[PDB]
Amino acid sequence: SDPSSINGGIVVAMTGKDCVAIACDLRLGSQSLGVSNKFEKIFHYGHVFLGITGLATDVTTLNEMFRYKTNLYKLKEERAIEPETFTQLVSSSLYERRFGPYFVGPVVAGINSKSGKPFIAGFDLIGCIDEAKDFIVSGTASDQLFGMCESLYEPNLEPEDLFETISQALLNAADRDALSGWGAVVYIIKKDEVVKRYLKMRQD
Amino acid sequence: TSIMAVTFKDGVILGADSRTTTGAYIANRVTDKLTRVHDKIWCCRSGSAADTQAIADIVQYHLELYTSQYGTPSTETAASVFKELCYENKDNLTAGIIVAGYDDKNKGEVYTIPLGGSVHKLPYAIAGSGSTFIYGYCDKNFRENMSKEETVDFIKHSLSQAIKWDGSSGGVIRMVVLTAAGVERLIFYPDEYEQL
Amino acid sequence: MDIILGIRVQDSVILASSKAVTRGISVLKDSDDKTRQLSPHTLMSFAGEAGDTVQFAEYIQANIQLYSIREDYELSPQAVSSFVRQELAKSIRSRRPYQVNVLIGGYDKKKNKPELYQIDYLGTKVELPYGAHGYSGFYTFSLLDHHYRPDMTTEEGLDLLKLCVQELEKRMPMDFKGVIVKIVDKDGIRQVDDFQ
Amino acid sequence: GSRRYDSRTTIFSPEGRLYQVEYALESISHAGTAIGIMASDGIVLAAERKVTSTLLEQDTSTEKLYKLNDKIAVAVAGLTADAEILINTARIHAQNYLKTYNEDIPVEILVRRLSDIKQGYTQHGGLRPFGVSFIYAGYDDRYGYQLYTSNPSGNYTGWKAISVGANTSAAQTLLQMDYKDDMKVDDAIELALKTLSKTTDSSALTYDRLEFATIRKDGEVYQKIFKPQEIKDILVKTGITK
Amino acid sequence: TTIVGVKFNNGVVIAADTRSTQGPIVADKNCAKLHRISPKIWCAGAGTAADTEAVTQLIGSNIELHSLYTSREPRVVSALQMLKQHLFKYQGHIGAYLIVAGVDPTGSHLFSIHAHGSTDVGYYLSLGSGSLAAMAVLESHWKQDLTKEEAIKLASDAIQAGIWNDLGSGSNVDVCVMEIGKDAEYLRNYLTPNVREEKQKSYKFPRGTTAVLKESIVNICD
Amino acid sequence: TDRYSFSLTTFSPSGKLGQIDYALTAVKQGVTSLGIKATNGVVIATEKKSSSPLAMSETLSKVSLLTPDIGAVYSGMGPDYRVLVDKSRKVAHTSYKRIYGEYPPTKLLVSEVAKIMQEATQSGGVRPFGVSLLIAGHDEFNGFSLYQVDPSGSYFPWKATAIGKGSVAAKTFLEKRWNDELELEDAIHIALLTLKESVEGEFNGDTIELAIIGDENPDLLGYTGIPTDKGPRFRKLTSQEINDRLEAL
Amino acid sequence: GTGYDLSNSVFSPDGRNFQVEYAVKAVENGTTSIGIKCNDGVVFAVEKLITSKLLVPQKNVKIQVVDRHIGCVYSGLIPDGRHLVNRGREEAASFKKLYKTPIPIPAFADRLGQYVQAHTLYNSVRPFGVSTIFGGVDKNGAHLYMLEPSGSYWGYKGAATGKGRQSAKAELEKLVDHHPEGLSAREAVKQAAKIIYLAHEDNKEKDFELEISWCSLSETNGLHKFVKGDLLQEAIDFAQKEIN
Amino acid sequence: GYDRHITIFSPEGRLYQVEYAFKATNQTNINSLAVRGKDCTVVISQKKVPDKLLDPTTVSYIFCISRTIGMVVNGPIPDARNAALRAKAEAAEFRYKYGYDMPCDVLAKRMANLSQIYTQRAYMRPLGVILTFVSVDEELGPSIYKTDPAGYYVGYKATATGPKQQEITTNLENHFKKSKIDHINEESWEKVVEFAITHMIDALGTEFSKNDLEVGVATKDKFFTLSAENIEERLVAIAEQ
Amino acid sequence: NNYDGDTVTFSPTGRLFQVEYALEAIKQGSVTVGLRSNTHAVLVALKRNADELSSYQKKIIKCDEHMGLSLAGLAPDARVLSNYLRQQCNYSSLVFNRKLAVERAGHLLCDKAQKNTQSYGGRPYGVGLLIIGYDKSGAHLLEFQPSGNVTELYGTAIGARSQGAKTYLERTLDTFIKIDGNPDELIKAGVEAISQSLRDESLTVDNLSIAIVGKDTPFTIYDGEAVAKYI
Ligand SMILES: [Mg+2]
Ligand SMILES: [Mg+2]
Ligand SMILES: [Mg+2]
Ligand SMILES: [Mg+2]
Repeated sequence: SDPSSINGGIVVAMTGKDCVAIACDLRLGSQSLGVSNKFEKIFHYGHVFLGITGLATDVTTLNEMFRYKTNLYKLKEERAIEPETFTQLVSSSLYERRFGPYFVGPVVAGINSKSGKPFIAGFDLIGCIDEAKDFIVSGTASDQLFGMCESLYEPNLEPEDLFETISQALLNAADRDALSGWGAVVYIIKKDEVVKRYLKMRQD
Repeated sequence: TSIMAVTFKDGVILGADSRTTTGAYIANRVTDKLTRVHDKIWCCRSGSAADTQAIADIVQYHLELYTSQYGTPSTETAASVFKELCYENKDNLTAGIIVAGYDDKNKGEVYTIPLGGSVHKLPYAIAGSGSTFIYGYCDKNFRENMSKEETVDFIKHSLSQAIKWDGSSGGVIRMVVLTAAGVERLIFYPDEYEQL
Repeated sequence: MDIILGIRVQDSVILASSKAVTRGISVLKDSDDKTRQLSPHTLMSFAGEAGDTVQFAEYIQANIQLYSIREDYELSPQAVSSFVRQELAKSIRSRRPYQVNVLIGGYDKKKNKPELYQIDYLGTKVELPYGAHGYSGFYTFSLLDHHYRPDMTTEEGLDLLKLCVQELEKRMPMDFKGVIVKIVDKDGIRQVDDFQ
Repeated sequence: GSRRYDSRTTIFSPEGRLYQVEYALESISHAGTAIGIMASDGIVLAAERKVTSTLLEQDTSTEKLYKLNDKIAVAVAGLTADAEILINTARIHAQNYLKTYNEDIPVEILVRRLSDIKQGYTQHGGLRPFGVSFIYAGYDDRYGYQLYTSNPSGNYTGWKAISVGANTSAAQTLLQMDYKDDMKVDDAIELALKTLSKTTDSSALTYDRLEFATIRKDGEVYQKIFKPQEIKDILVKTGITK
Repeated sequence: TTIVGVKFNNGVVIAADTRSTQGPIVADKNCAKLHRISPKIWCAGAGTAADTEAVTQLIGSNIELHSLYTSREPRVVSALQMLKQHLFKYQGHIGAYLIVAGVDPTGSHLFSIHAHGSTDVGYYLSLGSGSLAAMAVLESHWKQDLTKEEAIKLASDAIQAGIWNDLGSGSNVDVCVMEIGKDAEYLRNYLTPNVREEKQKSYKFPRGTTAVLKESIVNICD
Repeated sequence: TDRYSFSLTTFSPSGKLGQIDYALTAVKQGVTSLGIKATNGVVIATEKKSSSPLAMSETLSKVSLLTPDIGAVYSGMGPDYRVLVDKSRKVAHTSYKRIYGEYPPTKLLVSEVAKIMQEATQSGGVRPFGVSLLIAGHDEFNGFSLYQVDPSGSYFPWKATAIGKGSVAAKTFLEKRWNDELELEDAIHIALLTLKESVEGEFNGDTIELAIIGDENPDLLGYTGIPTDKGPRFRKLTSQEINDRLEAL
Repeated sequence: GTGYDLSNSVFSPDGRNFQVEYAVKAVENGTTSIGIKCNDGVVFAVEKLITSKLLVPQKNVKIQVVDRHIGCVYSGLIPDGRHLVNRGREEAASFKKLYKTPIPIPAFADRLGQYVQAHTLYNSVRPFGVSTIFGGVDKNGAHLYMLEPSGSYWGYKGAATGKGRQSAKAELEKLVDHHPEGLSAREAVKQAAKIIYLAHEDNKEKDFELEISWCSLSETNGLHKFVKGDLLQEAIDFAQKEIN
Repeated sequence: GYDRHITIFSPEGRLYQVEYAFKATNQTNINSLAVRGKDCTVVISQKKVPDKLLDPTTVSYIFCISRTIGMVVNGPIPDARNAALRAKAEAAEFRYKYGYDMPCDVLAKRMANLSQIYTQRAYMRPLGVILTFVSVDEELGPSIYKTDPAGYYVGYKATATGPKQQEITTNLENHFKKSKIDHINEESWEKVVEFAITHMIDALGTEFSKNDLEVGVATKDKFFTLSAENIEERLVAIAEQ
Repeated sequence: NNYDGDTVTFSPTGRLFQVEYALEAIKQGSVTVGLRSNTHAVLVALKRNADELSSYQKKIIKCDEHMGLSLAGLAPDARVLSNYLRQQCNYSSLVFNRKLAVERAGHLLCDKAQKNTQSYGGRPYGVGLLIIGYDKSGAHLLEFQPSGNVTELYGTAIGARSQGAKTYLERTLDTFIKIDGNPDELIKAGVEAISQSLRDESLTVDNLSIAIVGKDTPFTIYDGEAVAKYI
């Protein structure tokens, strides 16, 4: 009984040409038993998106805690938090519980509102920043997502092609994992527009 | 690890090897296991490197404060500080210390603090893994009030035999001589003590 | 084990809880009511370790009633479920976690909508059209997936719950001594007196 | 020992008043006047700056109107630092309520929390109270639009139109004269501007000497803190300036 | 991880690979493992990367505060002592193994610190998984004198031995040179010998390959 | 034992806070220190009044770096300013850098120091700080900024302002000579002209301390390799630069 | 202004702490106690007022011992002296526990001085109403110290405090002038008996019992012991003969 | 009334307790000066033993804080020893935590911050003492840094402290205006000791014996205090002029 | 005048006025005398009543089988000090199997009382004690004052009009110091001593309290008819 393997779920973020993409599966289960087909794992604060995969209760607590922190940050600084600052905040918040960790693998994705640079990043249970400009995968099907993203990704993709790439990656990674699937959501994030798309998957 | 400290007519001499291993791998082959806690009070460390380093740092701090307030500390005072640090924390420490000091009152003195935090004042002390192999030789060759040359030769032969038989001990042989003149540093390389 | 089922049927939420309390090889009770009315329009059924269940349920009940008295306003079922989830997510990382799983059924008068939330002892909250805690789910979930309709009436929900309870009595290796069924709708919370 | 120097801030007077509370009220009575008006479709806050100079950067300045969350704002009268301390505590309490219930905190709950903090400061601890009066303008889906006021004593009251700070008597007289229940947000803006222009101690009311804010209704509620250019525009529209 | 440090005639250089792995899977193919404690005091990390990053950032913040308080350039021995005591306080439960080099008013310094608080001094040091290969190269090619270019070549060759002969190290080579008097030179990707070969085909899908059930525009506005 | 668990600053029957006004009075008797905001940087200047000429003036720096982009000057009690700059440097890390990986903006550091001072004016058994601070900073999203922090805990953004003895006259001078189109060199020149009136003794680079928050200095980073890290914007003008700008008045 | 003497640790406009001076006034009203540093050690002596013959003679000991080598006598508020002696015993015990060796006399002196000075730092604590003459023999020889209610302590060739302190000091000065070579242990005991007998003349209304202790390297092997039995009677006879 | 009893602001913005502590600094009526050489630093203080019953070796207002830092105090000996113990503890803790000897200015800043704390806190009184730390810092050379009960601290080319401090200060100012340097162009520390003693004799107008002075010399990695015989030899060498 | 607000303030003459007010609180208490020989120690107590319907309170408290005390002044402070003394005797007997000496008991009560005459807020104790005991050193009588001064005496008396009893004990010293082996004669001597302090009162069976400790006599209290034979 591994906490990061009880509920399951997958999140994958990718970068394109002046855009990003972040996708997750919609399954929440208890070992073999599947419970919720509508458990989304991506939450946005201002314009920075965060996908949390792992123990579902820790996912929800981190979502609420980061909403708390980003709201207070906007109230104090009078500006929305940027993806890099939010990544550092997630790292610090995760490491603050070094010996009582959250069993989650957060992934940050966004576009810096001042520089327009696409920025994605990933963490472990204790907040090790993985700053990769190509793709960031997390969840129970982390190896399948790694293989699909390493085989499919090419730099500087338009949103219409980045969507297809990330969707195929997540779909073919979820079909080879028992604890992942049951639906999928993909956010294609540009500087002035963010499109949410529900995918069609096999429900097994 | 193979460490020792021998008193003699003019003072004291500490000796050690320079091999620090993590298992079967020699992590460091130029380790200085002779640590100065006061001008003429040094220590040979064996066991946990982190534990011995922290204990030596705290003892040096306490002895510096002692020197600042009440003047120069005795070798027995440093031995007592080591004993207190090692005994009150015996459950979380693996440190064998050999405190060697020189003062004009008692010439050279050697105390040993093994596991558990007991203090023992001896004419000469040996510790570490390699020490297990030289008990007989040292007991049959040690003499009271030796000269500096004979003490250096005795320590060199003992530590060379220890390095030869103990796999955990090796490298160069380091020595610190504490006498009325002051502190002298000596090094003996493998090509020399291996042919002994 | 304990049987805790719930189903949301367009106009109301129906909660069914086993009547059996067994400690060892003895069925101590066959008429237990495993629910606590948190608010006039919000009920919560519970199952888990002995003592933890009733203690947690009555604690949540006292807190919800205190809020209702202080604000003279009934909390929405969503806020009640969030409060329960926060308490359970604080419990797991405490010294002795509450080993309680809850099904919260409530009719939101503001939105005029029935809502059913499932939370486990870890703090995993999910809004479901139908939910079940424990091995009961392994038999009820698929049955509902085949027979549930979002546009169902309270009577259709009662028939569906009768079918679920029959399947459980058939295939479960335990005699839960029947179920107590309660309906939560715009007119509040009532108990079905006549059930199979 | 130390009792010779203890001022005893939390003691009663023979009449039945708290010395420090009355003295903090007297202190606030010399602060810049702030006015809140609750119309049928919005709430309006307006305040006058005491710290006024030609070299004072008014763009990045915030000394009278502050945000508590996305639906509640506060007009301050008195010590700005104590006000910001209490505003930080209020923001933290609002976010705690949000994390606990996943709903925005109602206005009266936050007002009562802040007022209970200010009250506890006047009963125990032996510390001076916060010399700050607050006008809370908020919205929630239970009571709609809400205007509250709190003083250092810890008491809070609900209002339709209210004023705090200096010249509260004349401001309240003007409000009671020119307030109507069915008025709209623009009429409330005009009335607040007129009351500030008639109760000010300076010659004329210029944009750089006042702060303005509106909480109004896309089906969602928007909370707008007016920028200096928008304040100048509303002043030249209302007729106070040209 | 493979990290090395070599002292030359007028300073010290540190070098590291750029591969961070979660088990047998390569997580980051270009992880910068050279961290900055002070502008002229750098450190390479190994072990729990989160622990290394956190302890390095903490000690760097404390070093900056200490330098602002004392109005003096930070000393390598200060960061050494602080890291040593902080790691010893946790009895090795902070899995950070660092090679800390730098220059200060006292001169050039190079030390190694282990997770339990043990420290070691030397003219050439190596840590990480591929440490044994790098140390072999060092023992085979290190001499006293050593110019700046000689020390850079030695450190790069050691990191390459770790990149080729160890499975936990790979990809590129980060270097940081620190001479007495000059500024710290941070050569990111000083060598890139593992450039990925071009694929035989492009796997871009025709638009419309993925079936979409529901689409909407989410509001990132105020 | 601290039996002073009660406030030493209480409201007088007239509404005044006695200790606040007395700290402000102590500030008014301090040496004149001014600050001027330009369009490409801010300047903060003060007079280095030395008690004995045997004392080394360089070891008495009235301008102190808080963050690599934020500096501060004061008027009032030196030791209070020193402990305040130490607390500010510490809070810049413990409350922002260690949480967001970046240094705080100017307004936030000013608010933190103001909170410290407000606690000092309300906590038990403590007197307020006898200093007024001028904090000059630059952040990426708010540009350049100049703030004044008073012992009461209140802070105000200023285009230009002075505090101290001749503060009134200096502020009048600035109001007459300040414009929203000023450059950093023009601001330094106006600051020198303003400090020339508040001082009567020697007026050279060794008697006045002036610093600027302007462009980034890659030459003061201490390391080269990271293109994103440009350099610190705070820079204290050397005595030679001050003398070269004074000789051209 | 006024009222600077109402709270402790309040600087008066002339730079004084009047509470310390009032503690000194309380000290001056106490009995006479002296200390004499001889060649191989130190001797302490004190006068005990026999207000009534109901007091059990040779009991009610005033001279206290710290560790096994420190002797302490005090003039002023006897309970404050006992409190200070208990604190000093704690300090000596801690010093022996940490550094093995018995605490040196200067170290003990500085410990007591820091304690008293800290007691003159806060208005929530009253200054000590005792002046303490202490000392003993350590590895560096004999040491004698006097510590005031102000926390100020110094090393003395001879020290005296109490009502007749002035007379005692004069006699002590004679001892410094007439004997530059130094006194022996028993010689210092006899001269201390003489000095106490002469100092009692300032309190002739009551009778007094002389109490003497000594810490000498040659006579007591560096240990603090009460001069009792034959030597005490010898010193008493010498004092009564040297007096008229 | 009560505003002159605790460390709170008077209506004039003044702290009367701090000024009264400054007054208390002169309670001992002893002057001491400090000067810097090519590679050393000398402090000289007046040694007044009024009582014949006193041990002259124990009458000292100079303290060896560390092996490199010395401190001469003007003020009562209780507060003097308090500050000395605190400075020794701070130096030891610094050497332990940061791995190098505590610099002179850093110790001065620490003691001045503690003085500022005593000045802002009303529960404790300021220490009525003036502390002059002297050392040969590895990065600054000969260094003299003085701190006062107000919490202020500053370095000096040379300094003086005591009742007759202004006369010695004026003498040193005149000598340094004439010599046009900020130190004593002498190689040996003995000559700097002689210079300091000579200039104090000239400023105060009084001769000194070997039992009337206390001399503290700070050289590279060693601070010491001269014995009566070394002071006597320096006085003989000054008499040879 | 302006220096009796607390124990933390010395007077210009060097006095502690709160300690003196506690001593005066003792002087307004009923008289109690104590005496001892070489084999026994007796405490006689004149118990005081409020009126004829009231009781005469209690002045004798046992601290251990070998040690006891009589009080004069505030009864609760005497209860606190007696509880501390019982706890110290119990600690000695348990940890060391050693009956606590009387001199050390006086030292510990001296320290306990001094701890209040220097800290603000904590008033001095308003009671005076007469402690009798028999230990390895023989019989012991101690007088404890709240100033902290504890004095070992052959006989003494504390309370109102105690000077008459003190002078009587002074005159009868050579007589009562030799009453060894006969406790009844020592008790009658104490009764005469306490009678010397009766101006308009007379000893009855309800106002007289006796306490005896000795060689083969543990600390025992006699009240009522038990004291009649001594009246
Ligand atoms: Mg699957
Ligand atoms: Mg399936
Ligand atoms: Mg070997
Ligand atoms: Mg490899």
